Amino acid sequence: ATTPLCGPSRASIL
Amino acid sequence: DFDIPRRSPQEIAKGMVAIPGGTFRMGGEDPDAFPEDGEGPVRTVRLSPFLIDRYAVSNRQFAAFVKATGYVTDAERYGWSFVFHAHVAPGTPVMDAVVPEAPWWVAVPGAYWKAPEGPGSSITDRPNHPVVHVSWNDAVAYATWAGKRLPTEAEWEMAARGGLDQARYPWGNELTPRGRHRCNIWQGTFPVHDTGEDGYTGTAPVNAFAPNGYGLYNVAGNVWEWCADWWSADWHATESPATRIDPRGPETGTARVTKGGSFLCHESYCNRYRVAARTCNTPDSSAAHTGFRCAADP
Ligand SMILES: *C(O)c1ccccc1N
Ligand SMILES: [Ca+2]
Ligand SMILES: [Ca+2]
Ligand SMILES: [Cu+]
Repeated sequence: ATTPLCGPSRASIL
Repeated sequence: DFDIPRRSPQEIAKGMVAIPGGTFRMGGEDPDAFPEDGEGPVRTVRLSPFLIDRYAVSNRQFAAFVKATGYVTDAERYGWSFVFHAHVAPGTPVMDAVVPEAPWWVAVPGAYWKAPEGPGSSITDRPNHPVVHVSWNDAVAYATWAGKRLPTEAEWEMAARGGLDQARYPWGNELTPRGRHRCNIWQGTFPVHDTGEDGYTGTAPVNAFAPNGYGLYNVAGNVWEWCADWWSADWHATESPATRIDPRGPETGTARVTKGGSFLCHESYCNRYRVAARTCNTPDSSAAHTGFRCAADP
């Protein structure tokens, strides 16, 4: 629905 | 924290192939490409000659670096790293953290390069697998200790393209030519079930499958590979020497480029195992599907 995510980042969870 | 050891050219070059200086057509024109990935435009790029590893750096090779230096990886300093949901063994404690839009990624405390699925796993049966849970920082450290460096995105793509002009994959345009699998990606229904039809539902050894025309293995699939470049979607759309002759990517950014796709990639979701594909991750992040190979100057 947006852009697929293959690189999970430490910042993404904050 | 460690002094850089003295190494001979032939020692650095062991396990590397000499890419000769030349031009190649970089980028992609696939109509289905996510515009935010900046896979285009296709451009001709000239590169100075360089060395690149046949293989992604392996567990055995990373353990030597750790043993020679005592390096502590970002995943150990942090206490956790990203494990795919299907590989967390039951009972393993997990953080409730949710990666937005990617609930299949689990923050597992004590997951790191020597224990890739968390407390109680080991790499004793994966010595020739790519090392994972290595951040961009961890990779630079190994590379520098080894007398090497991360490839630029253009070096990575030139080498992964294996002397083919604008093929879809490192070996050609067919995903499974003659019906044979050529890389370790996902088959089945992502992220619910991986049928393992290519032989692996996790990392494969770094020498798995046939190499590309330049002798590189597993540039497509297996593990994402850190590159030197700062990430941008559009710096390389400018036409200038800085963007077309030995391009280093933008001077600044917040995430670093990753190339190649991994064992989780699949056409129905990301479709990012094509050789023009690209994404990024912040430089102290780490996950079970991300490693690196090194480049060097001759
Ligand atoms: C949303 O646009 C989306 C979600 C999953 C897979 C592909 C795409 N395009
Ligand atoms: Ca696979
Ligand atoms: Ca790869
Ligand atoms: Cu992917």
